[PDB]
Amino acid sequence: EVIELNKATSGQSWEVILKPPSFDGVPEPSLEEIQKKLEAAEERRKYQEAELLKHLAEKREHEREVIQKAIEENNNFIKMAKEKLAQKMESNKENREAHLAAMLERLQEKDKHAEEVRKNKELK
Amino acid sequence: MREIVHIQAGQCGNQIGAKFWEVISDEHGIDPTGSYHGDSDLQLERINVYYNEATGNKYVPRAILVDLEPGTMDSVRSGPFGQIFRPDNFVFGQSGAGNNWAKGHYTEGAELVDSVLDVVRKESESCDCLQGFQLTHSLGGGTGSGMGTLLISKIREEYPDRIMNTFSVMPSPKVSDTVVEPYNATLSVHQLVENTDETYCIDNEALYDICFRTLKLTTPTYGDLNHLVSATMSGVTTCLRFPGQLNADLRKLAVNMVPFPRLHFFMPGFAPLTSRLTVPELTQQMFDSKNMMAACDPRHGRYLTVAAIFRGRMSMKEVDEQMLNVQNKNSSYFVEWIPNNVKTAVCDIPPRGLKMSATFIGNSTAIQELFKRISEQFTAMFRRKAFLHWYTGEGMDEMEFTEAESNMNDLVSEYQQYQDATA
Amino acid sequence: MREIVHIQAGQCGNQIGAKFWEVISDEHGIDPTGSYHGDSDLQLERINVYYNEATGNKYVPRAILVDLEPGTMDSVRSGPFGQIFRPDNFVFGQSGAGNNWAKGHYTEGAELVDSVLDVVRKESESCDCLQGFQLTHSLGGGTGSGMGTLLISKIREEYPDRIMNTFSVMPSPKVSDTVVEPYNATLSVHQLVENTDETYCIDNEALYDICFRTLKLTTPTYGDLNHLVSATMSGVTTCLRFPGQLNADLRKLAVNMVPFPRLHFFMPGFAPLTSRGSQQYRALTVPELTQQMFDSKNMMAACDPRHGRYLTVAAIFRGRMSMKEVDEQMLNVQNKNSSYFVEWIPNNVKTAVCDIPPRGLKMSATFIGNSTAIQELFKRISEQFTAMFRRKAFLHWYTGEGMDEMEFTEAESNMNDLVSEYQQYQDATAD
Amino acid sequence: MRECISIHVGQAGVQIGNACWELYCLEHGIQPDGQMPDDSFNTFFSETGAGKHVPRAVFVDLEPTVIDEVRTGTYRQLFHPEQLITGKEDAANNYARGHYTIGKEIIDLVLDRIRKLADQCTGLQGFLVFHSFGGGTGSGFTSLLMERLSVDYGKKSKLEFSIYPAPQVSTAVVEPYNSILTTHTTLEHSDCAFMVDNEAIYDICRRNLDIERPTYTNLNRLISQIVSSITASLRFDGALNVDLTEFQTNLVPYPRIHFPLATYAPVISAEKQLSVAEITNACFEPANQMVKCDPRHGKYMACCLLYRGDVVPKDVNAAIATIKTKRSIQFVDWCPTGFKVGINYQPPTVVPGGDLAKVQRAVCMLSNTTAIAEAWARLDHKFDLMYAKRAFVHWYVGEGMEEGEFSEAREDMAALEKDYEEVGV
Amino acid sequence: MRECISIHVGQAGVQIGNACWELYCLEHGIQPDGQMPDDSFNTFFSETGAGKHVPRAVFVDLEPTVIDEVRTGTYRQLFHPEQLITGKEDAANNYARGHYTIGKEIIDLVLDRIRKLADQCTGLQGFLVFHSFGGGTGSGFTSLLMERLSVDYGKKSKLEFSIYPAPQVSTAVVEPYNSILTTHTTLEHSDCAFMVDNEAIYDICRRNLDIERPTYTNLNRLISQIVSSITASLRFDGALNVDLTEFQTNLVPYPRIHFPLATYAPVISAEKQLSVAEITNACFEPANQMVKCDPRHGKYMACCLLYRGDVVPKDVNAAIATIKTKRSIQFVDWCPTGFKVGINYQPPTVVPGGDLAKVQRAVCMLSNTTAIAEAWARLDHKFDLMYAKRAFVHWYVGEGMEEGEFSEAREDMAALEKDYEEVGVD
Ligand SMILES: Nc1nc2c(ncn2[C@@H]2O[C@H](COP(=O)(O)OP(=O)(O)OP(=O)(O)O)[C@@H](O)[C@H]2O)c(=O)[nH]1
Ligand SMILES: Nc1nc2c(ncn2[C@@H]2O[C@H](COP(=O)(O)OP(=O)(O)OP(=O)(O)O)[C@@H](O)[C@H]2O)c(=O)[nH]1
Ligand SMILES: Nc1nc2c(ncn2[C@@H]2O[C@H](COP(=O)(O)OP(=O)(O)OP(=O)(O)O)[C@@H](O)[C@H]2O)c(=O)[nH]1
Ligand SMILES: COc1ccc2c(c1)NC(=O)CN2c1nc(N2CCOCC2)nc2c1CCC2
Ligand SMILES: COc1ccc2c(c1)NC(=O)CN2c1nc(N2CCOCC2)nc2c1CCC2
Ligand SMILES: Nc1nc2c(ncn2[C@@H]2O[C@H](COP(=O)(O)OP(=O)(O)O)[C@@H](O)[C@H]2O)c(=O)[nH]1
Ligand SMILES: [Mg+2]
Repeated sequence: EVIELNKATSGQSWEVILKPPSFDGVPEPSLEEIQKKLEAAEERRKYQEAELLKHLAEKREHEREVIQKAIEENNNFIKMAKEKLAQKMESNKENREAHLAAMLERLQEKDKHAEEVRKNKELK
Repeated sequence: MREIVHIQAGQCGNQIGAKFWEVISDEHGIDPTGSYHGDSDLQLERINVYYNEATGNKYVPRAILVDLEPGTMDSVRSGPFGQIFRPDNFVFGQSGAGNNWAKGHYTEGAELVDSVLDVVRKESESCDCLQGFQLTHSLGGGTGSGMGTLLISKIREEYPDRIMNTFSVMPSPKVSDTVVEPYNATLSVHQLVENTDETYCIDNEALYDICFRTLKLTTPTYGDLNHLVSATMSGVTTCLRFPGQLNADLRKLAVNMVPFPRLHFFMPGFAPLTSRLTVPELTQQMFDSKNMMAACDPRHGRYLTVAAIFRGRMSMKEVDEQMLNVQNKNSSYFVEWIPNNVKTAVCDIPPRGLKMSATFIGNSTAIQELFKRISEQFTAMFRRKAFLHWYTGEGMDEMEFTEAESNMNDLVSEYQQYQDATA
Repeated sequence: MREIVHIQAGQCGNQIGAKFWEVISDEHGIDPTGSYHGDSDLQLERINVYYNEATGNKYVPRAILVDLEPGTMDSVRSGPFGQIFRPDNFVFGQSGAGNNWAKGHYTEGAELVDSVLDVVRKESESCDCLQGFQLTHSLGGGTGSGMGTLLISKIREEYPDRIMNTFSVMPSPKVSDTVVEPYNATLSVHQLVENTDETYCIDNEALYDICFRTLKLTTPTYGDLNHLVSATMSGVTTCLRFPGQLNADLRKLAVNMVPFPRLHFFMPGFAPLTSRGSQQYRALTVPELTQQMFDSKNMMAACDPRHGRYLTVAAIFRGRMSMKEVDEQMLNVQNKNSSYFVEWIPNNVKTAVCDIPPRGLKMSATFIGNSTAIQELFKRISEQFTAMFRRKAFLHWYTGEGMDEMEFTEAESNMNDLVSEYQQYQDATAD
Repeated sequence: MRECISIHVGQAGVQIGNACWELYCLEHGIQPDGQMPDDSFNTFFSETGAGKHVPRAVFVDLEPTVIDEVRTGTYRQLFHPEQLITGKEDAANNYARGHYTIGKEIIDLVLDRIRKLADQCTGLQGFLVFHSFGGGTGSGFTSLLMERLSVDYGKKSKLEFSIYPAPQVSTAVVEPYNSILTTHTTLEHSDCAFMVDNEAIYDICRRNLDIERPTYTNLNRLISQIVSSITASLRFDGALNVDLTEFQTNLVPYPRIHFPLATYAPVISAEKQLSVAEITNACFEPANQMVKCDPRHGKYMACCLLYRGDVVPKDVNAAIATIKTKRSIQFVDWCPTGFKVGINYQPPTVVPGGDLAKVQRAVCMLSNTTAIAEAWARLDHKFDLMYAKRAFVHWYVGEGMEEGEFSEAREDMAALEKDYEEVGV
Repeated sequence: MRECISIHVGQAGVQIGNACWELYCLEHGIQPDGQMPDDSFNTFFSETGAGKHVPRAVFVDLEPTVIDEVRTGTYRQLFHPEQLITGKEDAANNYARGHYTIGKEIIDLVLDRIRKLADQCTGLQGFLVFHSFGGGTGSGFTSLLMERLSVDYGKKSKLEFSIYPAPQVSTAVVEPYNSILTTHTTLEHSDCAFMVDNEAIYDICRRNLDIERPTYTNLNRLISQIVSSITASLRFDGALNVDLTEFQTNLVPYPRIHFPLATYAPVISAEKQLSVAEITNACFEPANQMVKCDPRHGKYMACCLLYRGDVVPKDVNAAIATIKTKRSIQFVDWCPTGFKVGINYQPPTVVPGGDLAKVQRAVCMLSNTTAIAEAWARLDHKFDLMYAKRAFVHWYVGEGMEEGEFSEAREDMAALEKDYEEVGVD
């Protein structure tokens, strides 16, 4: 079965039917919704970028804490070297003056004994 | 996305960085005075990726040269192409890092890092469209390792939407310069896991073995090693620098090579190996452990993704034939849950002195071997706390050490996890 | 550490002290008028240790001459170098102490000692860097022993941080018949144990024995004995007086020689032994000189060094000779005689070599030893003390001047304690 | 008039547009300067006051090197700068970047340029949208654009020419992701979508043209011939498919099942005349389809034969009678078994100097077969392999896409698969 | 930039200073008045406007005689007078006098002079302190000095060159006391101490140099070469350079374990060319050790090799690769790599009229080996022999020290000996 459809200046068309159909008949986002979905993805982008930058700023502050900790270790080294050096030097000074004073106290006791010997002589 | 800003830090970073600029200046026809004297315009169509155009017909590398010690940069100024670099792009401190990661990363590096970022920021603002950053450094020393990763961190905070790419040289006892390399490398690997997008693992262990075993160089020097590094760095950047049907850039590389963010450590490979060749054999070097610049055997794991670049005049049909035949005969070394995971480019311009070459960028689960080898050296030192006091004295807690090794052993396990994954 | 202030007290003190000054003046090129007529700058590099520089490019001994007996210093002025001493440094009393320690120490000596301190202070205050004091004296008489030890303790009071050094002549019945000498020596030794840092024990017993037995002198005089004393004094002070590789001084000697404060009595030795004013026909060899370190015949204290152990030794060799050969002989006398050196003071022998030999000899050797054998000298004194003290013989000579018996008992105990602690360390083990 | 506006999105859409507009100019006599010595060509070309004829077209590509192919090409004087939309960074092979990050930044500018073209039409039919499935821009931006065109042009027809990925020429591992994402989002917004399988085109160039390794130019030249056959009756006074609406009438009985199979013949090498019966037979050979699939595994819903050149109705009906005799062409129950035939007398045209030979007659068959669902099944499978491990998903989420959009898009493709099956039994 | 200040304490410290600073002038072409007809000699020499180059150095001694020879000798115009500091009395071989009694009278003057040298540095690396263990000043005054440097300069690097005592040349019996006392008090204040054994240097001078009875001048000129090799990295611009902090980082695995052993080769009689390999092998022979000990008895924890002269990096690599294969050279479990390599290209310089031959290449090795503990054991044993009887302790107590300091020093040395045992276990 040939059924012509149309003819025009630059062509023609027809329909060739080789068997009719077995069954008769055929069996059985707004602008705002789009814009809200694009803006939602944008906020998720920005939230992620903000989370990355916050982790990097957390590492900036750890680096500051590391650098400060080294400065505190240095200052405490200085502070404890200085207190121990002064403690040593004072204990040594005291000890040495005490040895010297004992040595002079003994010689002076000999000196008192000499006056007692000289007294004993005139007494007899 | 056109311009890359290149940074080279520390002794190793500046030595291989210099050789890189030498090699690609030759390829792009740039002499040490910055004048173009080449034969073709393929050499200039993408030259702005790496070079700024000066006034007097000149091309200056977009390169920033960093060190805590002036010695090595004075040596590059005196090197062959020393005069091609912008004089104000040398940024060097005076006191050095002491082979100590904590010095480069905290106290000493912090004092120089804002001088570097000002030069970085001046190079970035004169870019029409900034693709990202490319850093060369070692992980075993003090400046490249500690200050390089501090630099990466600060650049990420200021350019969080740009790609960060490193060429990172791994230490090996076979060619060491300091006894604390295992500490320095493990503290750096932890930083790269978190803060880089793509890292090419350049393994001194493997460079040494290539020189000693295939090249018959019974005593390799850094010159021999750096000739392999420069050949590799020229190969992997081919598609960035020369016009081809692949409009390759640093973000597209990451998108297609990195299935999971932490797994961004690539095994580079090169054929043929040379000291100072048919298409089918070139394609097979992809599984030749002797051709890997990371001391890992690709047949010990599985390729997640692979990029291959062929250079020289050769049949693009014969290349695609042999690539597919390598992929099929070796099917058990590619993961089956990433279909079509090998992509090939061919570029007609061969490297200097070679007629045909191949370069592979592989994301293989066998890279866990490199990291396991560092982990074992770290653990042997750290369990006795050998040399620890030079790091605690810089203010570091011991906990930073255990956290960095835990993270590295986690990376190892994650690579293992995807090596055993089935479809 | 430069200047030493020298003091000589009593007869023995002034006679050995005068000989010392004649001998070293000749070694340093100084004539009896204080003028330098020597031919080597080495003689002048350390001349200040013992001499002051005066007006007419003269050199005056830094020397204080003391005696309770007025005649002895008229003998010094009469002596060969009597004109060299500063006239104002002679300090003279009117009556000797009659071999009575208490006279020297407590009565007549005490009335003269402020005059001595006048002179001591002026020599000391003029020193740029005062090392300390050396006293020559005998222990058996009254002035040198009694006033001498009084002087020591009074000087110590004003100069407590300087070194106090003596040349102390120990009495012997072979040389003096004076019966109370063991009393005087024992009272003096008590003072020296407490108040000196270094004492050279010069033993009249040993000097007589050398003169009689080795020099074949049938009747030795003090001139014969003092020849051995002056040779020894020159030898031991060699390293104070000449530029050497070691910058020796009195404090460094004490620090290295005295391991316990009370054990500071040194046994001096000398080789070769010679008679006074006698040509020497042939010199001695280095291993010859080295052997006399253990030769009891060469010791100035009547002790056999083989009867004990050396705590520390200092040896000075004088003349032109190999310092390699000297070092080899000194090592080998130590190796073969290891049983006479305490094991628990490592490296306790130190040697020096001075190329200038003493007048009359081409080579010479002087030994300064801290030996536990020195206890034989104090035992000998202590036995003689007791034999008298048990009878209280002559004690009224001393109580008549105000002393008490208990001061005798105390000094005898202190000296017998000194003997015990020499014995303690002679028997101590490293294990 | 029945104006159609062409929109080319991403590198594939732009480069195929170049090839199409060059072919249209050759077919209609339009010189590269825009001058020209049947008025239906005004549906595709406007005219300026200088007498220049201007493609009714917009090109969108965020990489300026591609758009520079337009503004410095042989036909560069045809286009006005307001038709070429470019940017700085492309979508980096990432549908989410093209759809959400880039698309939110450029969509208003793009609709503004389209609005300028539409204001010049007195009877706008609708839009022809050329784009890739696999590119991040072709997939991600196109889908945003189709949603917005459905809003701003509710009653206008929208046809697509979609480049279906082939690993041989593909440059991205994530193209299966982008294909499913953009098919999901675009499905309810397109009326008729002609898929072009890069692998099918590649094989026709190798076999019929004796090219060892076809270029994009090879592929685009052959694609331009198919597009031309499909649009020939819009640009000339033809008789079949004379307006965009007639495409849905003649080929799309079910709106979701709107993916016709194109088959084209003859493809002859210039280096080397077939009859109506031969070229008609070639329409029923799977080696000549634009999508790889086996129609023996399906049932037809509609079938149109579009002849060009020296074709006589007597020869056509004779050819068709011979086919029904020797072959079994299975239509669904509810559709008549048969063909709509059109002849366009305008001769097929090739680019001078190219690899396609000029023939006297050619034909394009457009058929709506359930077999084309195989192409979706291949795509769905690769998607499943990667998505089960969530491989590469973090690049999409990093651009603000929600993971669950993967799942939703994949369910829709399963529903599309079940629709194709239920229609086909 | 990168200045290092040198401090020379006591006779040994001062005389070694003479040999080093003389050698530095020859190496850099500085004449004895400071004038000279690579800029990094500035780390050791400041410069006046007159072009006079002045050592960044202090010489200190408690008596004046040794420093008087500097003040009147060849280089009397090299130093400013204020850099040459002397008192009147020395410490009489007594640590307690060097540290308290005598040392307290001059310590502020010394710190004032050092503070003035520091004010002239724009990047002070640290201090190099030269002294003997055995002298009263070298031991007692250095301990006081180190403690005061910690107060004034905090953790600023302090390294030592220390003469370990030898009976042959010594002239004091209490040297084992002074040694342990200064080691105990200095331990926590010093980052790294390079010990030199006078006996080893004595023996090398007899064997290699044909000198019957080596003098201090023989010993000091040999010691100068070692010191020069170590500081050459700081004073010249060479291929591989090693600065103060790199020395510490690579040689010192634990703060107390900071006593590297030096070895120098070649030592060749001037009256008599060795290759890179041969001179490297020589550094592992026990005869050429600058401290008497046997490294085969112990384990290496770090090797630092400092090459000077005609030496290319390839040959060092091949030399060190041979070393790594010798089983008789044993490294600890916990040290995956122990080699640090410096190469400076200026050959070694020798003083004319000296006994050392001119050579075209040389190497100095600093190794941290558990075998050093033998030298500590030898010292501690001599200390115990005397201390068990309290021999000579009264001289220290007399100057104010307590006996508690002696046992506290000796028990710190026992802990030190046990630390060396522990770091050598597997
Ligand atoms: N070796 C030696 N011994 C002497 C000399 N003169 C006296 N002695 C000894 O010294 C002791 C007597 O002491 P003296 O020095 O004479 O007495 P003093 O210090 O002058 O005290 P006085 O009792 O006041 O005369 C006896 O042991 C004598 O042998 C001498 O010149 N040489
Ligand atoms: N037939 C044909 N296919 C093409 C052409 N160019 C690219 N393709 C294919 O289209 C897919 C890539 O998509 P494109 O449109 O080029 O990419 P894009 O979206 O513009 O680029 P990005 O924004 O970087 O992702 C791959 O399957 C390519 O093989 C072309 O000119 N012709
Ligand atoms: N190598 C070398 N060693 C020396 C030198 N001078 C002394 N010694 C050694 O140093 C130790 C003696 O310490 P000294 O340095 O002389 O004494 P000091 O620091 O001056 O202290 P006092 O003089 O006691 O105040 C002994 O072991 C000597 O062998 C020297 O010039 N060179
Ligand atoms: C697994 O699938 C892929 C793997 C890699 C890529 C792509 C897909 N696609 C792309 O566009 C990018 N890309 C590639 N990039 C690059 N470079 C760009 C980044 O700097 C270094 C050089 N070189 C090459 C390729 C493929 C061939 C060589
Ligand atoms: C056992 O150990 C030692 C022993 C002795 C000394 C030393 C160490 N060290 C020293 O510096 C001092 N010293 C010596 N002093 C002295 N006199 C100084 C005091 O007046 C007399 C001369 N003479 C000598 C030496 C050694 C050679 C002769
Ligand atoms: N491949 C190669 N490795 C090097 C080079 N220079 C140093 N290295 C390695 O770098 C590490 C030491 O780091 P280095 O750069 O010298 O230290 P930094 O200057 O503190 O960064 C060790 O693993 C060396 O083997 C070089 O030129 N080439
Ligand atoms: Mg001294």
